Amino acid sequence: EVQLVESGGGLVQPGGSLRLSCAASGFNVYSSSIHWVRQAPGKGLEWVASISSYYGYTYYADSVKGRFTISADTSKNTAYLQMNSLRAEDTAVYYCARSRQFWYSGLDYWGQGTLVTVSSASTKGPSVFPLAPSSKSTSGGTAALGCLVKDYFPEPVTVSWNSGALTSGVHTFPAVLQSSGLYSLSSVVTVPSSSLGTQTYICNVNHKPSNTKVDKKVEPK
Amino acid sequence: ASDIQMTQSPSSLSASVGDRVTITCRASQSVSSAVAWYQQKPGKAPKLLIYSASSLYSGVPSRFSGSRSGTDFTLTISSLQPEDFATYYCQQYKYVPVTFGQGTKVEIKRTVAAPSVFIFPPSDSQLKSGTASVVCLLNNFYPREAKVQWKVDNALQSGNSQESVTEQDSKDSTYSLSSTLTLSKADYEKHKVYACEVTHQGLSSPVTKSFNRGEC
Amino acid sequence: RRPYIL
Amino acid sequence: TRVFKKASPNGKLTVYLGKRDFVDHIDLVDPVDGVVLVDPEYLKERRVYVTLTCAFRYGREDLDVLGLTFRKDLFVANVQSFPPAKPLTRLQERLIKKLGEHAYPFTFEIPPNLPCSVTLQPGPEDTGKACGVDYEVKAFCAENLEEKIHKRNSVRLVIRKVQYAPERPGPQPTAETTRQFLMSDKPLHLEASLDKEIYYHGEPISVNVHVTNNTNKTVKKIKISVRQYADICLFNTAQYKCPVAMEEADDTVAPSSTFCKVYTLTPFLANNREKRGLALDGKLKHEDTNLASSTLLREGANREILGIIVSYKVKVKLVVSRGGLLGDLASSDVAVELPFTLMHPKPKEEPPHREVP
Amino acid sequence: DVNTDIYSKVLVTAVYLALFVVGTVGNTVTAFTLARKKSLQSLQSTVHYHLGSLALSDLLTLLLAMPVELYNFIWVHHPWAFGDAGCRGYYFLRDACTYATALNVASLSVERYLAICHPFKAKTLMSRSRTKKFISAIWLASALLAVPMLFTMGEQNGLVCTPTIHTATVKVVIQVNTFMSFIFPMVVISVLNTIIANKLTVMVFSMAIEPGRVQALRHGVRVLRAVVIAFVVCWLPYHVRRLMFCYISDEQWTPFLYDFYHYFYMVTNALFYVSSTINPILYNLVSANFRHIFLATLACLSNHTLSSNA
Ligand SMILES: COc1ccccc1C1CCN(c2nc(C3(F)CC3)nc3ccc(N(C)CCO)cc23)CC1
Repeated sequence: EVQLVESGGGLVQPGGSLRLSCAASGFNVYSSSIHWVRQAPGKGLEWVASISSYYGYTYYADSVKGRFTISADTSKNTAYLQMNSLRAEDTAVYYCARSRQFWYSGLDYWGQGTLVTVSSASTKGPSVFPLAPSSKSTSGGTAALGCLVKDYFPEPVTVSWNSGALTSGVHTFPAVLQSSGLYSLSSVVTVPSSSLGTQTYICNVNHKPSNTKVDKKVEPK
Repeated sequence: ASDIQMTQSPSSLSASVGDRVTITCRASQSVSSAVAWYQQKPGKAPKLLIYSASSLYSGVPSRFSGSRSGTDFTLTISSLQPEDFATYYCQQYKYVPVTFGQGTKVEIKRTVAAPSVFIFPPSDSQLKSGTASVVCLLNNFYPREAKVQWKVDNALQSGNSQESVTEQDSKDSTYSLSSTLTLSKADYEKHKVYACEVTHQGLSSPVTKSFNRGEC
Repeated sequence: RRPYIL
Repeated sequence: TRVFKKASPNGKLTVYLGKRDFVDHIDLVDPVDGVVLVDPEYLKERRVYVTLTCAFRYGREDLDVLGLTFRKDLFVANVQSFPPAKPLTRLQERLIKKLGEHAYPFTFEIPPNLPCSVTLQPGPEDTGKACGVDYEVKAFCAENLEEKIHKRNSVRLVIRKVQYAPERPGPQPTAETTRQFLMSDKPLHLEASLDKEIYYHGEPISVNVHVTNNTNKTVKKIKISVRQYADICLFNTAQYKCPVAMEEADDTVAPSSTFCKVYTLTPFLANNREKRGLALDGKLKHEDTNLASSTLLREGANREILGIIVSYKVKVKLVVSRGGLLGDLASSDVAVELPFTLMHPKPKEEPPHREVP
Repeated sequence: DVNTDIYSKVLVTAVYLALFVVGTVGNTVTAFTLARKKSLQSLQSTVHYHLGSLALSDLLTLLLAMPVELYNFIWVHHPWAFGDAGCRGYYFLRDACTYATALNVASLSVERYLAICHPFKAKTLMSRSRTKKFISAIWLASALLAVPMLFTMGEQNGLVCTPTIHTATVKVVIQVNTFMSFIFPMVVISVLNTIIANKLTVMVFSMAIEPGRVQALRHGVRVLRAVVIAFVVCWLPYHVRRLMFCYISDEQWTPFLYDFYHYFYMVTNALFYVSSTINPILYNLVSANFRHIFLATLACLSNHTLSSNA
């Protein structure tokens, strides 16, 4: 079994420090090179640092040389990366990849990835404000209902309508990062107008990462 | 080699099951055959498809093939399966500042369907909180144009609008757009006319949904 | 004889 | 379809070789096939000879200046190609078709029992070309072979003769010694082994040491070293040793006790950069190359072949301290050497031209 | 009652100190030089063993003789420090060091002769382990034949250090000492060095001093003869003086031979000490690689190949 296991990614303050670890398995550090590649949320792949460890080489990106430092520990078969002076543009999902040392490239093995978030804002629980269904303006056959979730820093909440009892093609748009640094997502659902006056439309928002649960009910006006 | 740009020609590509598609990448400078190709499902680690610009990585199905002509490179998918919806990256590894391609999203196409538009006013509790959030919802549109506007008080608001598009559905294979507008405490009361115009390419003429204060 | 030294 | 073209300093001559690494299967070496493109108008009824050369480069410590290396030919082959006087190959046919009639093919057979491209690691104070065995393809325009070869109308291209790991695994290395320390009390038994015979570059070498002491003496330390043997025959047959890896362990074995442990050491170039004269693999120009691969030789071998022959052994040493009649300053070391093969496996593409800053 | 000028004694002491420091520094840097470093072992040239053994012998001679000899004989002579046991052990150590030096030079000559004159007969009758055993055996023989110095020496009564044995016994001991220290080493040093010199002269070779590197010998004849005609100038006066200690009349019936013998001692010990210094100088003047490494250690103080498609 050949696999790479990453650890050490998480939220830190701007200007802080981080230490990601890539616990290799199934291969040796002298017969393979270890590289660090990051992907900003919704962006392309980017190579950051690499270590040869057979020739004793360490390479860094043009925007990474003065801050980062990659190292290999042969005893535990592990590579590290010391990230320092972190700025806003350092937010990404960092992967560690393996390449054959002798006459091969193209990263054939990758780690799962660890998201490194670098923002001054702190953890905060969400707030829910229901969206009033418009019974006149809307022209669709099935009336649409939903509620709004905003102002929470940790990973996106899980809003379940009627504790998952509503199966009407609900959609949870991906959370969006605002200027203030707090995420916001929306959940919408189209329900036929026949059950508007009888079926209860309730949402439950769970944010166990920030330990907050707010429940609100939506009703047509 | 100060820096090498691996410019992929198509940013987004729409295809169907069993179709043949090609992704072309151009290097800013000759990289020899030191080019690899990667497949990245959304939210997962990239997978090496082909290396040496022609050589197939072991285990990758034979429908994938790569070929070099000059400073340009090509990845070929012949009779693409539904399990080929991903983003494809080209990497040159001839120089230490290893550079990837911008990526190419390969999506499954189908017949166009009419989008559905809705308008949701901000809550009264939100208004009492000093904030406003005017939102409109686009549902089930294929072409992916969207690009909604607001025209608040016959003035085309721009800049502060925020939008989010969901991923292509597994059973519907369509996109839903949610657009949000943020206004100050006194801005919502200042303007009593709101709308959400849709400039979608999937229908004949632009459609504008309007709203006003005091309207259910 | 004067062996004071060797 | 990828071939290498190198034009002359002026531009009239041009050599076309498909490969630049030619695998030495112990029975036969891959032919050095190529194509030379000439320009009759410039040549004016001259000849285009193509020379394959195996040259041992060496230095002098007597000279006041530094870096002034020399060369010592040990294989020279000549071929006239413009007036052609063993058919062509498919690659040669393709090059001729794509270049017309003014392309004239050449081929070379490298006889077996010739040295492979080995480079001796230069010191940090050196400032010239490295020493070792280097091959070269040279095509030039000259009316006579003995005439002076003006560099303006000649093309020098370096090629590498290489070997790859044998597919068939060999017998497991194993050695054992018994030593008696002028007392005949009991035998001190040492047994060491490696997991396999053929190791690839960068892989760990697992040494399974097994000491069975029955004497009245204490094994103070156990040292495991990986040593590289280089038989250089530049002017007289010599021999060299260099530890490319070493593990010093303070494991102690008491009298009438047995000790079993598995030591794992990996040879690599990072900790051996300062060892001048270390045998590395052949270099195209000045790139970084691994430690030299083991030199495979025929079962029926002419022996005493020129150039550099590379071998590897693992040495386990028991540092036994004598007791009862000394202050432990004396140490009669019992030891064992285990030979193994350090090569690359058979590839599916060209080794070099992967990564370069 | 020793007649010598104070200025002459001071000058002799200063010269002795300068020669001692020069020889100690040179032999120490030489010893660190033939540490073989890493990957520089030719496994066929064993001159490093003999050269290091000779350097160690000279350095030990200096360290174990000069500080004691100065303060015991030249600077002040009336008292003594270590008693009879120390005064015998010091002479034993001096004898052992001198024997080690002479035998090491002779063994180096023999090894060089075996290598050059009969290379075919050399590798068969030589090896690294055999060379190490020989190097140990030279010191063993030096100690074994130097123990007579321990046996005969003693402290009488003036803290004299003259041997306690009878005149006949002391004369026989000095005779065998001078024999095995000069006559046997020097005949080998002469005949073998002449053989090497004439074999090299007719040849008018190659020395692989490194992997893929070679060197030559600048004065492998002039120095090869100097190593001979310098051991008749450094050993001969000292040994002839220690022979004239006894077995020749009785001090020639009290002539100026007292001051003559004191000046004899000074000059002879100076010439004896010169040999412990000359060797590294001759080592740097024959081998360029050795000179380079010695100085470096002392310092611690054409188009392009393109690509196309077929
Ligand atoms: C103390 O010098 C003596 C005393 C007795 C006999 C020979 C020598 C030689 C020792 C040094 N030298 C060398 N001579 C020869 C010859 F045998 C041809 C005369 N080969 C050498 C080889 C190596 C070497 N080194 C300094 C080692 C490193 O370079 C020195 C010499 C000249 C005198």
